Amino acid sequence: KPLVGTGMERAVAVDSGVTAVAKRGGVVQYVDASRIVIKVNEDEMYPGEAGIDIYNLTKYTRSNQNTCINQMPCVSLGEPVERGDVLADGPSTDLGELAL
Amino acid sequence: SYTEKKRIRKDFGKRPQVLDVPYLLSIQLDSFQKFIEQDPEGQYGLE
Amino acid sequence: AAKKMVEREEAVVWDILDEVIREHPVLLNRAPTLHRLGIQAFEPVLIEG
Amino acid sequence: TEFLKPRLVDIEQVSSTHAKVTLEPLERGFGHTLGNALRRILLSSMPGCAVTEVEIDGVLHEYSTKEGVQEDILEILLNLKGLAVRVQGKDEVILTLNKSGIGPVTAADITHDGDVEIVKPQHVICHLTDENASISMRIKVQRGRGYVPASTRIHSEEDERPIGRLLVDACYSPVERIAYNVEAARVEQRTDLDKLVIEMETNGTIDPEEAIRRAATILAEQLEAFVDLR
Amino acid sequence: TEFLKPRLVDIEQVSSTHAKVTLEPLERGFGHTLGNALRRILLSSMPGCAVTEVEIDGVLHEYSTKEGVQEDILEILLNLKGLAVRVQGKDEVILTLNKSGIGPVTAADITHDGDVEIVKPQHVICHLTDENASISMRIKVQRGRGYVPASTRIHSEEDERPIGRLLVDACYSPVERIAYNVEAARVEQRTDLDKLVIEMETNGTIDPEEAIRRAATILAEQLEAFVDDPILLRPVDDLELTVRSANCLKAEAIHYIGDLVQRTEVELLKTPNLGKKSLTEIKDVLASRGLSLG
Amino acid sequence: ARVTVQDAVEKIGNRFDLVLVAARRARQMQVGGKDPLVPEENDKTTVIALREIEEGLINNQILDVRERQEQQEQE
Amino acid sequence: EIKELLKLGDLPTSGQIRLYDGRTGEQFERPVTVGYMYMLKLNHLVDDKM
Amino acid sequence: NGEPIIVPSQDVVLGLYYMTRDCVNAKGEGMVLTGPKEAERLYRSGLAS
Repeated sequence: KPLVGTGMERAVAVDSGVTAVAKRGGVVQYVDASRIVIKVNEDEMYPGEAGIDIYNLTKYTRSNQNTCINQMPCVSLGEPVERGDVLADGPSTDLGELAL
Repeated sequence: SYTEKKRIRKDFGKRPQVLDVPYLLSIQLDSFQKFIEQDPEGQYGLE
Repeated sequence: AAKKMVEREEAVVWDILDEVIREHPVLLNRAPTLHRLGIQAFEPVLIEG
Repeated sequence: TEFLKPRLVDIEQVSSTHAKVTLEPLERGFGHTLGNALRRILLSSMPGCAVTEVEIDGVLHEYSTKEGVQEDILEILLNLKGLAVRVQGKDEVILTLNKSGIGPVTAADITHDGDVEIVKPQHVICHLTDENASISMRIKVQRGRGYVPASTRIHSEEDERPIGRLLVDACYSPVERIAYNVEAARVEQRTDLDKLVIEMETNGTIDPEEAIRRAATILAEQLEAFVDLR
Repeated sequence: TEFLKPRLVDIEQVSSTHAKVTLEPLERGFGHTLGNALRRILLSSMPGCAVTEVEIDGVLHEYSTKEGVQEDILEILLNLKGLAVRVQGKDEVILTLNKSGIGPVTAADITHDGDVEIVKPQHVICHLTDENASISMRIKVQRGRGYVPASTRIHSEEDERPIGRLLVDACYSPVERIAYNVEAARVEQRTDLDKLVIEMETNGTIDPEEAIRRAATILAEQLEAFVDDPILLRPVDDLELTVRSANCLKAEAIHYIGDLVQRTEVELLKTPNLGKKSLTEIKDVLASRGLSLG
Repeated sequence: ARVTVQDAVEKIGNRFDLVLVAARRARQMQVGGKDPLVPEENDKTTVIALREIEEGLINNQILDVRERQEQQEQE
Repeated sequence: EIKELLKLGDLPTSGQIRLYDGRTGEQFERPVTVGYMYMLKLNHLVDDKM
Repeated sequence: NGEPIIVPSQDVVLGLYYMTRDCVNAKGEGMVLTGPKEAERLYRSGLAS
């Protein structure tokens, strides 16, 4: 991350779709190098489902300019998240901030 | 917040923000929404 | 045999190249050649890089 | 014609990595000379041990993911490249590491041999996030000096490795930061004798008196060619 | 973990007081180490004798003027600084200079003692404009290490400074100029190794290579405090034997290749249930292990 | 003239026919195998020819009378 | 505010420290601006241009 | 024109300007030197500016 920035970095890094943002908040059941499994809170949970979201991280996919695209998970085991936080840093993001 | 409680950037701006920065890809997504979407009378796109 | 020797980059091949490069000028040019001093002859030094 | 010889008097070992070696006494202007020469030699070429090859089971290349673990094999290789170790007897040792369960696998869990001591034991290598997960590796520790990257090692070897032998860049040098300050030593009849304190920050795998001994030996054996012929 | 030693390839004598040494190859970043060490030692702490003080009679101080001489006393102090002496006996020799008449006074007219000698007797000190004019000065030399200027010498010298005395700088070290530079050299493949080219130009009283050798002697003396049947006794079941040939060879009561080496080819075919396929199965693996039998 | 050829230009007078006569002398050393009158110093034949020109052993008419006397001694 | 943060961090207020030469061990005669810029690596690499 | 093109550019120029500037009380001013080699020896030893 830049030590000198603007605060637009988090907006660019989330809005680019290159990270993995959390659709429904809750707690993190299982982290991997290629998967994040989030147990949803029962408030955001719908009355006809289980409340388990799966995020399949794209690893070492090629970009158009032959660079590297992989999603590195930035959460830990048993960490509570909310709706709209970053779960996986993209190619050149760091904890949800743009890092070129 | 939760991804912001782990590292908070020190802000040096002295003016408040009364309007947040919008969704940065509203132009493409909204234009293709108006093309692909089913509208009854306000004629847009395929209809 | 000469093709495999130059392709494998033997130390004798590098010695031959240092003998050949020696007193053999090369022309160095940068577009656009707006005047005639944008082509100039230099003697090369073989550098790693 | 009446120069005095410096004496290695004290080594204020501040922490496991920090040090403060003071040489005393030195004549006028010899402090900067010996300080900068020893600083260049100690920062450039000091022998130490580092990791060269790692072989994890079930992993074919660095750009791959393992199940159960949290970090990629590239991250595990950079974390092993950060590992400092001390090999006493031999020149090349091969270490293993087997760990199961849930929890951060550290450098303490590496099964030591007799002549290899791991200096920083809490150094984290990977993170296990599954109950039925396990990792078993074969860390190879070499000994050299300087910085030998793995691509120029492929340039500078002869044989083909088996698939699953991940190469690591080698940073053998134990010394990270060296400064020196030249104050005036207090010898009761001489108002010109200086002392040279060499504050030195290793990574734990070397001793400061041993390092300054090796550096002065390298400098003397380089000045042999000047002092002998012309 | 042993190092690379240089091969001296050049001592280019420009004159009897100017050489150009060249050492190659050295390890990467060692040319600047050795060159700056030797340059700092030769500039600052190489001992040698030089003029430090002159007591010229009839002159109060440096802003007066003696007559009959076309050079001012600033030029006399400069010319006396430029003289190159070598005292072999003592640490302090006071010379004298006396010469009258029309003509320049050289270093050959200096009233020499037995110990000191002048390497440049033709080195001009002054010129004289009057036949009746004379020169009458005492010249004090000392022994010391490196340059030390008369400004700080007289800032430190606050005693009763007598009349006629005149401070001058001390060119104690015999080297007038040393300036190395580091080129790039190349053992048979790599070119990160460097080549160090010292360009030393001393005054007289020494050779350049002698001063370089004495400088390296000073540095080495300053540093010398902290200076200093293997496979036959192995089992046989890991030699790609099949499940038939395993129980064939265990009928031969053999567990090591050390228990195969004494087994003669008569025994290999008179022991039971070793057919032609088992004979090939043991023969190709002893061939790939390099051992022979019989 | 491994650095600059202004001395050889001062010898001849004109750089263009200097290039031509140095080319003819370099061809006589490379193809013909005639002896370099200046010591070689492990050099290419072009720099040996330019060194001979700057020393002033050969010229255009000197090369012409040399090849003419070779033609007279053979034929 | 930059100078206030520099005063909090126990660093020089004018932004410039005294640097020493790496090779000769001597000192640069003026104070040199030393800090932490954010550098990027653009996609015009000599592996592709050569 | 007839002007030279091999002209020093900005760093040679900053170095030569900083070398041939002048101060008023720098270090060891008012000394009298035997020549350029002694001035180089003085600056390199550090007894003058």
